[PDB]
Amino acid sequence: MINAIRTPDQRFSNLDQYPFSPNYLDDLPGYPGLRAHYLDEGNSDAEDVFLCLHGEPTWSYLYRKMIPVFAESGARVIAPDFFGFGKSDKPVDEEDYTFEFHRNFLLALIERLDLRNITLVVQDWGGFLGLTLPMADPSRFKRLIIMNACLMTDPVTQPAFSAFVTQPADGFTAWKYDLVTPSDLRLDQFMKRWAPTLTEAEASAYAAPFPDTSYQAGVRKFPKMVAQRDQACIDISTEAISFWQNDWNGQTFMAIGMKDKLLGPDVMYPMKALINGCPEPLEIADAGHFVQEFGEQVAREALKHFAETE
Repeated sequence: MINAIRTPDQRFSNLDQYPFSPNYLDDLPGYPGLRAHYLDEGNSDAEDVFLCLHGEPTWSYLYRKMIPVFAESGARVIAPDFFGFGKSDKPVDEEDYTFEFHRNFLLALIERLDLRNITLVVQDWGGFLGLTLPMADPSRFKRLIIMNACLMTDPVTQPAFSAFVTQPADGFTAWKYDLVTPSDLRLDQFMKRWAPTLTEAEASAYAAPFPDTSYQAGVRKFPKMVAQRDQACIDISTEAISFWQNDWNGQTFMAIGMKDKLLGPDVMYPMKALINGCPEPLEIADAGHFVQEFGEQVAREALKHFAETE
């Protein structure tokens, strides 16, 4: 039904610092015959569950440094790869990818696995999407760990969440340009540019999922989605705001990658205010858009702030 392709297993043979066994789901309601990859780490019977959501143009490999810390704290860690990324199947048409197709996969994943006591860990699109989930079933979510992300609302209700799109020229505009224009997109090169401390092994872990351009419709659509927000995205992100603001009564931990030219301080401070109970943020001076590449620290600190309330 949905036309898609699978990256060959051999492409991940040699991953650096990714000894996590794959778990797959190919029987999700609404995603018939579409195989979803997810990591399931730590005690599966854990009371607490860390749901790690990635963004553009990454995968669960991005949480590799955080997974072990949360796992060793006694928690179960779920880190799914969105359709189109990592080890999941990749629809070939850009048209197939929408906000709801990604948001509905997540709700379906959460129901199938029957996840409760969720500690939501988001960044980028893991955040644009992630942050609109608790409102569809608030009993499942207990805490939030938020890194450089925001809500895809309209330009009017939250200008701080729309302004980076146009300025600066070396922020979102250049990131976008890098992603949707080359006809030979090398993710390793793109990552080394946007996450400068990555080693060479690391960066190729990022290109692993896409042998050629036919595997990158999904990577190409995300950016266009931030730039051209559909009505359901807008309505949904807009309702989320209200949830964060009046209904959320969970524990929150915020971390900011201060060198981010996209979702920096100028986006995170105003998000901080919409989140009821949001403490003061952990500013990571050396971190850029991929705060997870400085994950150990963010994970230790967070479990640290959360335990000082149990």
